[PDB]
Amino acid sequence: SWEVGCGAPVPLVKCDENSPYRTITGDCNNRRSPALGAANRALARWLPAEYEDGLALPFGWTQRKTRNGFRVPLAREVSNKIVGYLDEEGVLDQNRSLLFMQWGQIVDHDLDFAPETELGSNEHSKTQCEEYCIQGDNCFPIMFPKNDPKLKTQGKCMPFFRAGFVCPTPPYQSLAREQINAVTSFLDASLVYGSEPSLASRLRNLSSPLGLMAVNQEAWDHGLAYLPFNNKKPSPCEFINTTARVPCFLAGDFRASEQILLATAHTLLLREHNRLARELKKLNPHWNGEKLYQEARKILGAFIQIITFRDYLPIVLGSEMQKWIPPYQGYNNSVDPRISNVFTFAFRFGHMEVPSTVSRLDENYQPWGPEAELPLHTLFFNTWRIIKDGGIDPLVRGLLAKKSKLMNQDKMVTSELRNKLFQPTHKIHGFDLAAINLQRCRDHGMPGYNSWRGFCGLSQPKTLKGLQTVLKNKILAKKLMDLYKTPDNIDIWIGGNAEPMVERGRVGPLLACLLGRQFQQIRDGDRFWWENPGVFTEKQRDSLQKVSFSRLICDNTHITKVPLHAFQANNYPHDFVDCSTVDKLDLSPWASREN
Ligand code: HEM
Ligand SMILES: *[C@@H]1O[C@H](CO)[C@@H](O[C@@H]2O[C@H](CO)[C@@H](O[C@H]3O[C@H](CO)[C@@H](O)[C@H](O)[C@@H]3O)[C@H](O)[C@H]2NC(C)=O)[C@H](O)[C@H]1NC(C)=O
Ligand SMILES: *[C@@H]1O[C@H](CO)[C@@H](O[C@@H]2O[C@H](CO)[C@@H](O[C@H]3O[C@H](CO)[C@@H](O)[C@H](O)[C@@H]3O)[C@H](O)[C@H]2NC(C)=O)[C@H](O)[C@H]1NC(C)=O
Ligand SMILES: *[C@@H]1O[C@H](CO)[C@@H](O[C@@H]2O[C@H](CO)[C@@H](O)[C@H](O)[C@H]2NC(C)=O)[C@H](O)[C@H]1NC(C)=O
Ligand SMILES: *[C@@H]1O[C@H](CO)[C@@H](O[C@@H]2O[C@H](CO)[C@@H](O)[C@H](O)[C@H]2NC(C)=O)[C@H](O)[C@H]1NC(C)=O
Ligand SMILES: [Ca+2]
Ligand SMILES: [Cl-]
Ligand SMILES: [Cl-]
Ligand SMILES: [Cl-]
Ligand SMILES: [Cl-]
Ligand SMILES: [Cl-]
Ligand SMILES: [Cl-]
Ligand SMILES: [Cl-]
Ligand SMILES: [Cl-]
Ligand SMILES: [Cl-]
Ligand SMILES: [Cl-]
Ligand SMILES: [Cl-]
Repeated sequence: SWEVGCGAPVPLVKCDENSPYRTITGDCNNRRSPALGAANRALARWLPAEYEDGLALPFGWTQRKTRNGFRVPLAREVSNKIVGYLDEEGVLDQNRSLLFMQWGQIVDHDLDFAPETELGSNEHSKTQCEEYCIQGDNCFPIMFPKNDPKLKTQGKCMPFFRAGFVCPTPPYQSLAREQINAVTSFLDASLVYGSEPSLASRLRNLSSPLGLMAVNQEAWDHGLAYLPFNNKKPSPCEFINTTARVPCFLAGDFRASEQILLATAHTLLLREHNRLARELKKLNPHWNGEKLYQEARKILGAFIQIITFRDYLPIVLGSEMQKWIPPYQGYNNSVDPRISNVFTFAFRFGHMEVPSTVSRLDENYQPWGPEAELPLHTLFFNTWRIIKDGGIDPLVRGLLAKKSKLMNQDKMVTSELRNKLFQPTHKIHGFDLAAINLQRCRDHGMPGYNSWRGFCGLSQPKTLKGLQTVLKNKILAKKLMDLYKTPDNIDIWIGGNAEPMVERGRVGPLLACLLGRQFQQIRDGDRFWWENPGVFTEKQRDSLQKVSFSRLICDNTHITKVPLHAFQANNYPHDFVDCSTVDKLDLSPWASREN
């Protein structure tokens, strides 16, 4: 019946059980089941996997074997016929700041990460793949359909490598393939501190006994810190401008430099740690480094949970928030905290919220310079624009003043991402994130669209007319049917995002259900949830419900004007107020006394 074990990629050491602090690997959160929610374990399955050979081969791998009677349409073709659009006019969200999109990518990276398989570097299969598009082993190419412009310009495919799985990393067979989640499942700010002890330690400043995080020594942002540079050459960040040779940043998560605005947010969090750390030393001079580090790390973890659950989720889920996430009632040690495989695709809805340009604003929110509005694709793994071109402040003003892209059925994913995505392994700005998502969907063996509608207790359309009704769109339904032949075959990623948004939210009914369950589970199944009695004191808690992203900005940048509600669309200068008007985090409740 049960396959209750395999376990090598699985970090391992004892629990303190009385320690008031989370471990780095997530281990020991649950006392009865210690590895529950830990990093480097398999992603949870809410539904049985669906592979072509029922074991590990993804659908579309063998070109003669169908899925429910039909061939699965090429990922790229679905991308071309349904996901793309040309006109960026009128695509912006009239009531969601650019920060709304950016916070999601943060939360996301704190929750899941399914890295690609290795099988060595000095490899020539990493070459056999992008070079000859030969499917086999972990190379699973995204072929181009006929009439694709990339055929004339890029080759016959886009290389793609399968995601890592448990038990090993190499040639495996037995049980059904299960992907790895290299990060901790709890909302614990592991994207700032790391998910491995090795990496957690390297990020720390273990010279001064101040419990500070290591900062860049080669550059400063007007007296403020930058994350240290990465050790690793060759570096993607310097590849995109060999004259500036500015390496990628080093952080608790390896995706930190994936795009300038994500690197900006990471910098804000690293700065807040140090601020909290030296601010604490000022109240408790006897406390040592470890103590300063852990007590800071704890506040920051609580901070991320509060903004997320109090300001972020209510405006994603909308009126469905209360339906899936009822008021907190206490830690439930029986709740499965782990991130499911499907969540890592459902949370990718944020990809349709990314706009095609990033702006830099000057002190009183005017265009910063002449090349102030930049195309998104010039910013992937671009760190030199931060170091050499103004610091983070100008980028932060743009997060508050500019808007997120609104999901639109006739305009899903901007071309900056759909045709010009830059991958760290490769050299070109010619990848397609939408095609990647779909090929990945299949790589993870995801059940079709209708299996998930059933799971969420929602109708399952079997016909065209039925699909029109659910999507409330005749044209979109048609295209989907033409490519998939049956709703049963629609990949969850596009199926889920193709649904119209629920009242006051930004995701449809299927997504709201998937997102909702997961968040309820990681709150309820987290022994260290900030509201769990005994984790913080009542006074420490009254002091924490006063935090805000605005304040975080005021305390860690030289910006002096900020909106009160950073997540909603704000117009300068009316909606903006002076920093000294916003509530500070009162740390006195963290002071101690001797005898
Ligand atoms: C400029 C903005 C962004 C870029 C360039 C970007 C890029 C990427 C790339 C390259 C992947 C890996 C795909 C794969 O190989 O399977 C990925 C994964 C993902 N992204 Fe994004 N992303 C962006 C924004 C966002 C946002 C705003 C959200 C949510 C609000 C989000 C959620 C996710 C999730 C859930 C994954 C899968 C992670 C895993 O392995 O567990 N992303 N992104
Ligand atoms: C732009 O987006 C905003 C959110 O979608 C929207 O306002 C939000 O509506 C909620 C409705 O519940 C309100 O939130 C709080 O309202 C009162 C305060 O007066 C509280 O006592 C309640 O507990 C509730 O949480 C706010 O009015 C607002 N939400 C937040 C967090 O501020 C705006 O109206 C939207 N603008 C337009 C033009 O649609
Ligand atoms: C690669 O990075 C280069 C620097 O990291 C960058 O060049 C820099 O940006 C512009 C050049 O276009 C110059 O900015 C302005 O500087 C002053 C004005 O304040 C004047 O000298 C000029 O008017 C100039 O426009 C920087 O001086 C320049 N720095 C260097 C060393 O060239 C490149 O644009 C980047 N190249 C690519 C392909 O990304
Ligand atoms: C570790 O922390 C120490 C203490 O702040 C840092 O040293 C200070 O850094 C700058 C010099 O670059 C100046 O403020 C002083 O010279 C130093 N002060 C003291 C008291 O030594 C050090 O830079 C940090 N190291 C890392 C890698 O982040
Ligand atoms: C703790 O959460 C678990 C789910 O992880 C809940 O378990 C339910 O237990 C009831 C009986 O009390 C059964 O009817 C169901 O089989 C369980 N439901 C689910 C969704 O698994 C339980 O309700 C919670 N326990 C407490 C005390 O709140
Ligand atoms: Ca985490
Ligand atoms: Cl799943
Ligand atoms: Cl096509
Ligand atoms: Cl700083
Ligand atoms: Cl450095
Ligand atoms: Cl990424
Ligand atoms: Cl909360
Ligand atoms: Cl370019
Ligand atoms: Cl029907
Ligand atoms: Cl709204
Ligand atoms: Cl300002
Ligand atoms: Cl807000």
